[PDB]
Amino acid sequence: ISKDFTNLLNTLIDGQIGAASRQTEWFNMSPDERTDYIKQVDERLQEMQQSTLSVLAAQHFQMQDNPVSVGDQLQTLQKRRQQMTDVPGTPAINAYKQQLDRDILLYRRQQTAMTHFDSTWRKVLVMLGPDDSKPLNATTLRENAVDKQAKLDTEIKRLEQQLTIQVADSTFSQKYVTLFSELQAYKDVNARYNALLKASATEEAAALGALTKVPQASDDLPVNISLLMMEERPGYIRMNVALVNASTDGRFKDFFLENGRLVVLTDGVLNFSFGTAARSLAWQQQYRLKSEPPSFRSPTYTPIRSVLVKTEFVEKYFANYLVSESTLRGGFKAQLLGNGRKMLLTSVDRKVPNQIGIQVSGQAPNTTITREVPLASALSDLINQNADIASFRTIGLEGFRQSSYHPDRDGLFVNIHELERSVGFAGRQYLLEMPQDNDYLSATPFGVMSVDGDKVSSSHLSKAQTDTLYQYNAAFFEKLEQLRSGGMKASRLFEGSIERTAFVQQLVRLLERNHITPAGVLAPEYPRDNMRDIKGNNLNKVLWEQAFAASVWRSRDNDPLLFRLATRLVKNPAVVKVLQNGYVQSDIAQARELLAPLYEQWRTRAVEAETQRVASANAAQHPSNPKVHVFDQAEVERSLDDKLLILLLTGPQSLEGTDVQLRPMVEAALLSNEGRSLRKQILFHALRPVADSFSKAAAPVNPHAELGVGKIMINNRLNQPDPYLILNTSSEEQAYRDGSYLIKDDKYRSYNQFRPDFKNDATRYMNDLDTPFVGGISGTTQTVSNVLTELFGGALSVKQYWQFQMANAAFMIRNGYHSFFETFYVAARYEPEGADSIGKEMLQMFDKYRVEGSKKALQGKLYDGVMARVLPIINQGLSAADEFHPPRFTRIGPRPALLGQAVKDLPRQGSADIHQFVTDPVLFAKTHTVSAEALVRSGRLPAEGSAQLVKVGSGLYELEYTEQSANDISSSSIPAYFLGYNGPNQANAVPAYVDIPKRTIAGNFLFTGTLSGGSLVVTSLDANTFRVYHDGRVNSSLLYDNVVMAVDYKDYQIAGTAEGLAAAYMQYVNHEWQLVLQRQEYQRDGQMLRLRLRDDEEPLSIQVADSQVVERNQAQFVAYREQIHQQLKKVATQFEVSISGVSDGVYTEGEFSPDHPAIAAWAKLCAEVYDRINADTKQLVDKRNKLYENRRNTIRRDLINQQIKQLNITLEYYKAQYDTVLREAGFVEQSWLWQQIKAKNGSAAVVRIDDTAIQGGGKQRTDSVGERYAISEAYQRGARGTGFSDGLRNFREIEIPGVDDKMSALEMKRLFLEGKLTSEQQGALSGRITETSRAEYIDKVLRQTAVFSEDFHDAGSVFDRLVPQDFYLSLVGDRSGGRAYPLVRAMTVALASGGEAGINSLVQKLFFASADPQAGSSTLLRNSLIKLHSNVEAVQASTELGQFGLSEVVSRLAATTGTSMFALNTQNHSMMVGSTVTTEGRRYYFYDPNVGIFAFDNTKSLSRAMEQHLVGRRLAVHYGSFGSKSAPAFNLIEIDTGKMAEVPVGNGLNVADLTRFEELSSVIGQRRQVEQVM
Repeated sequence: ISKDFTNLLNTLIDGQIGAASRQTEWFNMSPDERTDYIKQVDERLQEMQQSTLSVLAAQHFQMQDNPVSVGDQLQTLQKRRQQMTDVPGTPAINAYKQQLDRDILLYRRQQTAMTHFDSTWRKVLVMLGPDDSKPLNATTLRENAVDKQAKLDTEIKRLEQQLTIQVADSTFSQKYVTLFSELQAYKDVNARYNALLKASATEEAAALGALTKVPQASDDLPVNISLLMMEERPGYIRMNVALVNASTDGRFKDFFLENGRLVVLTDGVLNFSFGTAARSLAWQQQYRLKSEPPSFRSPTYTPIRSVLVKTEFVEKYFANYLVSESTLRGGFKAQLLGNGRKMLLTSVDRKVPNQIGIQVSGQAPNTTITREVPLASALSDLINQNADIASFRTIGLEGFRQSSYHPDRDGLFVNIHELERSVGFAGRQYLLEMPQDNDYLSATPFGVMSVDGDKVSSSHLSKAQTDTLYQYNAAFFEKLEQLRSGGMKASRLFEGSIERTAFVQQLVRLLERNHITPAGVLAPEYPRDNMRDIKGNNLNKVLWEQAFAASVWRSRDNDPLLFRLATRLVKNPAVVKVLQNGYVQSDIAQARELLAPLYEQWRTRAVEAETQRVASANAAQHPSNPKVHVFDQAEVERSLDDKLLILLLTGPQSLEGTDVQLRPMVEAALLSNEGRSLRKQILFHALRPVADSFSKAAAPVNPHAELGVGKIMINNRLNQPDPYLILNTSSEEQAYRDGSYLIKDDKYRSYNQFRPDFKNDATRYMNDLDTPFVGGISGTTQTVSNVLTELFGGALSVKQYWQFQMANAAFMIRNGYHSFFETFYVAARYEPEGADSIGKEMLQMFDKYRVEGSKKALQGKLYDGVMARVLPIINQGLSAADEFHPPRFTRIGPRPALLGQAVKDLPRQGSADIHQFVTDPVLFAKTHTVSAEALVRSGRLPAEGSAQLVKVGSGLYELEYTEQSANDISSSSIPAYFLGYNGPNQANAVPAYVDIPKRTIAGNFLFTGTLSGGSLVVTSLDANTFRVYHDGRVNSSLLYDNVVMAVDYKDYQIAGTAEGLAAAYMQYVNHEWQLVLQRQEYQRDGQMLRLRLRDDEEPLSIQVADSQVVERNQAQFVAYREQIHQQLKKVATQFEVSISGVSDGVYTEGEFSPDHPAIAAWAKLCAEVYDRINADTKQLVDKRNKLYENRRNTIRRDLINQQIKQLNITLEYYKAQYDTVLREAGFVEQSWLWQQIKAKNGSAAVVRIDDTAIQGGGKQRTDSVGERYAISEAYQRGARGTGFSDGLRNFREIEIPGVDDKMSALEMKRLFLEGKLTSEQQGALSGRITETSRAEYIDKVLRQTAVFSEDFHDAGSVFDRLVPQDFYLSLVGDRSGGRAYPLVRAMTVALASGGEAGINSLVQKLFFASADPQAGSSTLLRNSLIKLHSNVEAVQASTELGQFGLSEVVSRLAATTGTSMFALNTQNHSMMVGSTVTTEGRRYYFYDPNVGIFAFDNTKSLSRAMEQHLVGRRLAVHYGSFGSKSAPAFNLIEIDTGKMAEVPVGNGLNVADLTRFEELSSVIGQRRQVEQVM
């Protein structure tokens, strides 16, 4: 809370960053992350105070010998409290008191219950016994039976009744405990009495014993009283059941709420448990009680499902099980449920009482044979009867979803959240400081951490050490507690104080000692390449290396080599040495589980050997010793593990004898994924001792000059074991005993023993490359790779070598033994000499990148540099469908691959609410937002198809077109008629239309793409059919004739704005079509966007067919045009522009045009009044750029950042106030022009039936075939009768004249744009085009994105950003080639207006929009790059210069002055090229949308790069450039960034607006927040 504490944290943060070397756990944060970090700092400091210093207080106190006794627990605790009621208040003290108090309450309750139980037992024995005239004996008890059994029953009934009434009591109470104890005593004594009556003469004495044996020793409780102590509220126990994982897909056992009922996901679960631990293991050891065995806590670690359940149910079946005392139980008990079902109870733990394996089973419902089967539904219903429906909960569920989100990764931890989720967790143990040694050291409350190069240990604290540690740490924490509240005034840590500096010097080492550092706790969603992991390695490189290791590990590709290796290797005697390794014994333990039936059969053999041991010991002559007359556990266990090892190395073919009968089972096991992974993870461990056993000397075959010739500088480690990462992984509780201990060697210890030696040259080299570091250059990999020719017994092919060597590198990364680099370096040093060897290059490439990394962030360039050289050697034999490809490195975290195995088989499902929508479409449309986006990003929708909804959010559904039949109603789909989307260009003469029956039978709905600046017009074509037109012009309803229904822009326009958005569709209802309009908007909702129904007006409105609609609109349009001319006259007067002579020129002649003389006065007036504000705002635009240039380059972001916000607010006022006016003036002018053209020349001049009568704004515009095709496949103009869909569905059977499979994609695109073929032929040719196109894009570009990065690098580039291969503007058609033409037009605005920061922001936007393809922003972006394919405003921003050879283009750039940009718009594709010259010299840029954007300092370098790229690798021929193969010719188009920036892309966004440093939800927020608010 205190500002002073916040300033202190900011001070040490900034200072600790400034002190950083490379490789540090601090890094610079976002100014939002800053706050999340500080929040977690404060929270975890409070956790320390309550949960470790408090327990230390409980040992500085209690040092004096109070009365202590294991029996007088209550009294011991009571006096420990009265010892300390005098102690001053302090959070560690308060937490200690409160813990001791709650334990006092529990022990008091238990002691009360046990007392009243015993008194009741004695009372009932007196009641059942004879009068004092006789001794208590079985005879008199038998004589009493007929009366006093009924008396016992009567009392039991009375007690049960009274207790059931008392269960209405709101909390545990003396009466409740009393009655419960009485009931248990009566029940148990009744049972024992009846057993005595049933006891035989031989049992009678034992049953009388069991009656006289009162549990008065109190050595264990009555079971039901233990359950009483487990009750969470009187009459209820908390049940829980623990998941393997949250089972969203059914892979795991689960128990979850579904429709208010609780539901077990599977028919029985081994993982139930009851109750909850009374205290943490820390307190458990502080009381020095027995801790609960770890087999309760070990088996799972993910969120847990729990509810309160009625104690009677628990005590009926499960008290038979739940006793902690060793009552005889087998593996199982089967319990008859009253419905005739079984419940099976399973001894899933042989020691712990309160965790249970449970199964319900019974006669299979509705079956021909009475087989009993398990029944999850029966268990669910029985629980729902016995459960409370209230206070079901899942423990930690939000914590999981806010830190892991899902089962995150197949590799080691990266931050403490992933550590704490991992299987190694048990409980968060903070360490604290023991500073009274000469230098500071780390201690637990129980012990100080002894550390050694080999070993880490604790010596338990003697009293003087506890007094030191407590008094010091408490003195520090008291200061911290003061600073949060009394501030600097209280704490006296004034800015000049030496005490302040000492204090900070202590806090910083506290925050390092515990990994509360930023790299420890932030765990972001998408990792900026700045961020660093818990060891200070670069975060993104670690994530990528983990995803690489996983992908290599999962492929089935290398297995024929590795298992050949294993089959040979197993014959060496040294392999036995592998088994006594400590780490191998982690995982062969899992093999004992996987092969359990065989392993059991083996052990049943092995236990025979004991009999031969004892026999041999007796056969020895006159044995003076039981020489081996013993069961040697270690002998059998060794022999068994050795057998399991051999059966894992050599295949199941090794099975022999009777076990061949089980061999089909073993074969089925070992080929599982879990089988293969274990079967090789034991192999690589087995490899090391064998390699060592040859002792062949080191002899690398490739020399390297930079790092010492002839040797390697292996290992390169400093041993500096981290104590926190050790103790926060499960050591044995022997550490917790308050006794000195040596900690286990878990596998992670290999991850935690080592730290880089900054003095060594190899470290200096690696720190120049800035690889991750883990344990240095792998001398192990040297020792292995030196002898491969002897392990395999012959030379490897470079293919076989690189296969083995990549699998080994994956094994090393997977187990956390080394980095990628730490292995591949020695591989490249050891790669065999040979015609295809590649290590020489790889070394030179490392050196080349070293001399860079000392200066620049390599951002993964190294990994691509390696994979470019390895992959074509690995994949050398394979088909393109079967090649291996690793995940691809990116600025965002590593994304999945796009080729080969990773895709092979590795649509949205839709929701049945479609039937509700069908049932009441009006109510549905009133209550849910129906969006249409997928009806925009599909072109060429059929005339007839299946329509379905998909749910996306709360009341939010999307339509999709689909091919699935409605006769699978599970498709959630119905017959409907679609209408294609028409384009946004106001020059369009050819609207989209389709014809549908009056009195339809075939289908009852019609859908269209989202309306944004267009009209839906319904007209009556004849007696029986409507023609429905989607026209892309505003106000189009005025232009057609015989209009019977229409929705124009004005009907859904937000008044006083350019903004509008609406879904429109048609429905056949009450025997007539109804035009249904659902007005929408985009709205901001917590740094995201969503659609919603518009709430400021009726979201739905409806027209039946009408006649007067034309007149009704026309009057409105005339008035509105007059009114907007008033608006513009006003504003122009406000800026002093002369309106004289501005009026409509009488339309005399000619086609539609912008800047036609008739409107020229209005257009000029707009253009000028716009200039009067555009020049004005530019003065702030420059200032804003100056600001962003200082924001990127300074520490104190939040100082100046708000100024950005205020300048934005200022500008957006001007936009909101005047852009709307100018836009509306343009629209009303284009509309009046088109109306004049109709009025003079008739509708046939203003609507055309098809586009084949080629004409436009000029007689030809020489648009590339690529562009004119993409336009022809992202808008519908003309109808699409079924023939086109039939051709598309049959396109592999159909044949087309003058086409063959070896035509280029270009020559097909051309012939398709000839339009001469039938619709069935055009459908087939379209399909053939898309198939050929993506086959070529795969073969030419995705498979070679690696080498281009390196060509641009060593041609000399000075900045680069790869762009996502994956971002597509349409899921259908040619995905590859359609995005190029809009993207270059956006990018050139970005670059001209914001330089390298613009390019960064835009590529970030593309990345997010490809990672989350269905988030609101990624939809809006896709819907806003479309509408740049043919927007005539973009043609206003163009000038098609001639063809040029590349050299001339370069010379032209050299000739340019000031910023200038050019597209190349090659015949089938569009690179971009251009220059900026403002400062930092002249930088020349090049951009290929299939690869990335690159920059250069000099035109010589630029041409040297661009030639290599376009001709050196022949891509100019794949892009179909003009003229000769050598010296290709390109068009070029001198884009005017002054005008291109301002083209409308719908929803009121200028392209600049999508092209900006903020997120779209920011800009839209600012608009709503300054327009509608204020």
